[PDB]
Amino acid sequence: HMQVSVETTQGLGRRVTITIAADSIETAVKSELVNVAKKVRIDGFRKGKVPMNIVAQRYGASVRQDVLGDLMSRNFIDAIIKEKINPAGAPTYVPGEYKLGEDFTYSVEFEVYPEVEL
Amino acid sequence: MQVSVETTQGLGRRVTITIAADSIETAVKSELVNVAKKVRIDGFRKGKVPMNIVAQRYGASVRQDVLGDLMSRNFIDAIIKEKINPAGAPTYVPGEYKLGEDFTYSVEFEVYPEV
Amino acid sequence: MQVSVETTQGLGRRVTITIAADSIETAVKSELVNVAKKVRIDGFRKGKVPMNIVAQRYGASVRQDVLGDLMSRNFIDAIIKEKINPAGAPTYVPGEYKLGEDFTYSVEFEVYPEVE
Repeated sequence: HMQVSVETTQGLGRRVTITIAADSIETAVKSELVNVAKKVRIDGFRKGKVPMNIVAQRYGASVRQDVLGDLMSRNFIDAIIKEKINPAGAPTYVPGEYKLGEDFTYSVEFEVYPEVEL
Repeated sequence: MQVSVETTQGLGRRVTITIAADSIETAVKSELVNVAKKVRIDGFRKGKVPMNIVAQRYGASVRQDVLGDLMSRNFIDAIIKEKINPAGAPTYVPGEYKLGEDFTYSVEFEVYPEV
Repeated sequence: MQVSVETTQGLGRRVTITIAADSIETAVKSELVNVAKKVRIDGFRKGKVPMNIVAQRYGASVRQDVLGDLMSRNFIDAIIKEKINPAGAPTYVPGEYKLGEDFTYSVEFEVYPEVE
């Protein structure tokens, strides 16, 4: 399951629209934050033992951004493999609005390769 | 409790206090949990809002309120232990706050004359 | 808790909140009861100091403590209900406090700009 929509725009053009579930995002942000916690040190303790509420407060927004970008990319690649879509050149990511704690939808626009003619 | 009491200057007095970082985190966590029970997020109903979300959005605000609450509570706990009390409005002189670190501050005020 | 939210200028916002007089009195009385439990002074065993003495000595400090606490909790409750998110740390602007009366104060801060 993923929630993917394919569209034909014009000519060799296509558009893939994907919605990432809020819980998938939260799970990703969670593990990324624990990895980031391993890198932070604060006088009062030894590196890596910083309280999660502190790491989330300070790095949550940046990490949430990183994760969104990463998930958009990974889900797109999985989508074209499953849908057997062959992009030509570099695709363009068209992100939707992101609402904290909610599902996230975006589109990816690109041209595909025409059938190899010999 | 780590308290320091300077004394005298025409009844004037100064109490410097240092709050444990852990004490700070416990208050913050409790407040954030309260917040997670009140926040409503569209499409989400499975229990309280995740803490990473709450800490990110409400962390700075909740932590500032918790620092003010603790400065006050600890000053009171301090004077109760030092068997003394202010005569006028106390002046809070905060030190630098460093995320996740012990916090130190001072409180200046006067006491009623005795013999 | 009466709440009024308004724009000042640009991303600046002001939330004005009024705290009921008895919400304050109830909180003050409760904290005074807990302070009495901790106090051992003026010849009395711990927790047995007459309330008139506890009030005369720590009433003012308790009042200050409770007001600050109520201002914070009421602000947070307010931004949650109004669904407005401060970009940084909020600035409190208290009104004048009249013992036994309602208390109105304002909180100023900026919101994040629209992503657009």
